Amino acid sequence: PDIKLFGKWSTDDVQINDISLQDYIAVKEKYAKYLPHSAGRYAAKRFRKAQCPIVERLTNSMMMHGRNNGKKLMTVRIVKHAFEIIHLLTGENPLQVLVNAIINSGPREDSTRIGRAGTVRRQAVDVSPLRRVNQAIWLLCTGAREAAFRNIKTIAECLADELINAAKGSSNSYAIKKKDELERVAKSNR
Amino acid sequence: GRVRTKTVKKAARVIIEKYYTRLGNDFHTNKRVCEEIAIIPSKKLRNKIAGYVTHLMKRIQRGPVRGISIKLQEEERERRDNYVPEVSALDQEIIEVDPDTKEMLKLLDFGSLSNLQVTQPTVGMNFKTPRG
Amino acid sequence: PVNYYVDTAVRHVLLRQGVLGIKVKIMLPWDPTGKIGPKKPLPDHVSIVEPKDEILPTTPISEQK
Amino acid sequence: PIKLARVTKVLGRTGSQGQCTQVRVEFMDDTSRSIIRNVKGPVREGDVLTLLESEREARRL
RNA sequence: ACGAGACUCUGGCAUGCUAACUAGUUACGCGACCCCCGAGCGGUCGGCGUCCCCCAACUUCUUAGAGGGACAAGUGGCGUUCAGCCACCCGAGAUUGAGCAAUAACAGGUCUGUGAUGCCCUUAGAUGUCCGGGGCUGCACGCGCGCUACACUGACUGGCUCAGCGUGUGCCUACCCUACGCCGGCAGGCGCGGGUAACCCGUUGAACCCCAUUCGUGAUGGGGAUCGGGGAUUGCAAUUAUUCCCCAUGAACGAGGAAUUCCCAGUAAGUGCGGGUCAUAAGCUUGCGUUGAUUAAGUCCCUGCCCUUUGUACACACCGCCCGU
Ligand SMILES: [Mg+2]
Ligand SMILES: [Mg+2]
Ligand SMILES: [Mg+2]
Ligand SMILES: [Mg+2]
Ligand SMILES: [Mg+2]
Ligand SMILES: [Mg+2]
Ligand SMILES: [Mg+2]
Ligand SMILES: [Mg+2]
Ligand SMILES: [Mg+2]
Ligand SMILES: [Mg+2]
Ligand SMILES: [Mg+2]
Ligand SMILES: [Mg+2]
Ligand SMILES: [Mg+2]
Ligand SMILES: [Mg+2]
Ligand SMILES: [Mg+2]
Ligand SMILES: [Mg+2]
Ligand SMILES: [Mg+2]
Ligand SMILES: [Mg+2]
Ligand SMILES: [Mg+2]
Ligand SMILES: [Mg+2]
Ligand SMILES: [Mg+2]
Ligand SMILES: [Mg+2]
Ligand SMILES: [Mg+2]
Ligand SMILES: [Mg+2]
Ligand SMILES: [Mg+2]
Ligand SMILES: [Mg+2]
Ligand SMILES: [Mg+2]
Ligand SMILES: [Mg+2]
Repeated sequence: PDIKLFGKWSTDDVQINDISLQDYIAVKEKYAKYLPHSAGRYAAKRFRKAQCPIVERLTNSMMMHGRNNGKKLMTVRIVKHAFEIIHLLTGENPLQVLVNAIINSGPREDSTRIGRAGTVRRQAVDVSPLRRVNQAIWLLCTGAREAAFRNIKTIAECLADELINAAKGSSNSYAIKKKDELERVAKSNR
Repeated sequence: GRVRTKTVKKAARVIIEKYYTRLGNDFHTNKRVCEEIAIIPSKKLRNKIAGYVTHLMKRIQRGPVRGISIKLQEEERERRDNYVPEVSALDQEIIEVDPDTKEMLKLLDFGSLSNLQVTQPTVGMNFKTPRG
Repeated sequence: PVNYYVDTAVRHVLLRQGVLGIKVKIMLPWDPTGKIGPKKPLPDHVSIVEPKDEILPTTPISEQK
Repeated sequence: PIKLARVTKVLGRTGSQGQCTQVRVEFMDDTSRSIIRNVKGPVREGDVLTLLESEREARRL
């Protein structure tokens, strides 16, 4: 049998263009599930969350702020609607769009701080692939959340726009701006 | 951490000393023997003692241990320690000596030995580490 | 083991200038019977029995009775 | 140019609070090459790092 | 030798044992309803028998007893090849959470818990003890622990569908938990029953959550402070509003400076429900479930506490000692 997310999005055609991030994005055959809800124990051991499917990771990271903690069914519904909107707008597989957005959003070089409480001085360092995936997901969710607040626009539409802009590489997205600023500061701290 | 307190180690060593014959490399047989021979008022303490006894038995099978010694092991070590070569390693058809050694032997009227062979002494006298 | 191995008593005595307090703790001995001590031993006390003497076998002997 | 490198051995924990990790990395293009790098975030042996500037080297502990 | 560990309670596994009408399951009879195009060895039934003269079996699910089970045991690495550490297989589980907790001390808190208690003070115009009325809550202002919010991942109106821990009619002692019928629009009022409890409330129809409807970035149908007028319950007594209900009124608040708290998995947070106080009664506390994550498997940078070396004119121990005008 063929397993498709939400019953309509296949995973075979999706492919990852980054060799570094191939081992930390779980979208492929053995990680193909019907729904982004498994009640799994991924936080028990280190590096075990790299085996969690990336859609479920987005769903987990969308339960903010504290007024939305634990409401995972609403988050699953939001993700479903966002994928529908993405497919309508672009015309391609929303999973590929999500993979491209996560690849483009992850910072590649960061700056580590040495700070005496007021003044701070920094030095440029590298970012591991797992932290790249984590920070990309966090930035995407934060951008969607800030876009939807105090505006007549569904959270699903804002999430879809954020993902589309991040996958396209456009600077209209929150995640791309944050990544560019972090990398500029890291470059200047060399 | 999984460090064993001295109670478990002492009980395991005494059990292995007294009942080495009845034990082996199986944890479950060891834990069945321990309750037969010893009085442990706890199940978890008995399991810890048996699990250390199994590890110690494996270590003994690998080789001697710094601690306990088995009577059978001691007797077998005696047999391994009575090893005797067919010929003496001291027996040599030719033994090399320095001229001073030959003079010392001569002063003790032992200069007639045929096994002795006088070797040329080292020409240079440099036997000290270079100070620096 | 403090519950069944230790006997405690607290008392007050009124002397001319005030109250004195007395505390007494007694640790009972282990008794197989329950007369003058706890029946069960301390949890961490392990008593390993001394093995009995065994005759070393030399020749196969068959005994029929 | 941007280079890819493979983590060969994890060396230790550096930083004021120990946030960074010191590791040994070998370039994919030239397997003979190997340098010492500081990485931010959880990293283990076999990970692939993206070096934007591959000439810099870190003072090992 | 004490402390640590061991130990006790608790949470996970047992289709193996023990045995249950104050727990059930399955099966078989009766009955109600649906499909006469498949009417059937058909579907639904928290509807009635199957122990008590005779009319079924059995513990999977529920309760609680006795035992088992996990020991870093097996494998591969790293280690002095030791003590032990990492990974993996199998496995319910490879670190569940609490209780108890040493030698020595503090001028730490408590005389307002005690018919524990030494000294003072007072004892009939009482600092004893009752009764009546007030106060403890009084408001130019500062400081802590908290509740509700600043909305659309929302509010409102309907519909649908799931828990656990516990309490319950009291020596004095008056005051219990409530099913069902009727009246009222609601807070409530009348009847008439069960329960001293796995028996009755109760299959505890909980809230978040789920599915539809309305609203549409407007201090707005967000928020609900402050006030006006009515109604009802507890009490001997409600004014300085006990509490509760209904119309009306509709404040600040658009995420919060310097600074600062708690937390590593069924955890944080969201959401309700019990117990204590309780004639009247939770914005507190102590427990219980339900939904359920981001981040980390490190360090001595901040804070603090331990060790080792070292210096001392300190020992009431740096809140010290000490010099000169
Ligand atoms: Mg919005
Ligand atoms: Mg059973
Ligand atoms: Mg004082
Ligand atoms: Mg007192
Ligand atoms: Mg008193
Ligand atoms: Mg007094
Ligand atoms: Mg008081
Ligand atoms: Mg009066
Ligand atoms: Mg009065
Ligand atoms: Mg007061
Ligand atoms: Mg307080
Ligand atoms: Mg608060
Ligand atoms: Mg509170
Ligand atoms: Mg909602
Ligand atoms: Mg409202
Ligand atoms: Mg409405
Ligand atoms: Mg509703
Ligand atoms: Mg308004
Ligand atoms: Mg309003
Ligand atoms: Mg009034
Ligand atoms: Mg007053
Ligand atoms: Mg109103
Ligand atoms: Mg409460
Ligand atoms: Mg109450
Ligand atoms: Mg209080
Ligand atoms: Mg420090
Ligand atoms: Mg000095
Ligand atoms: Mg000294």
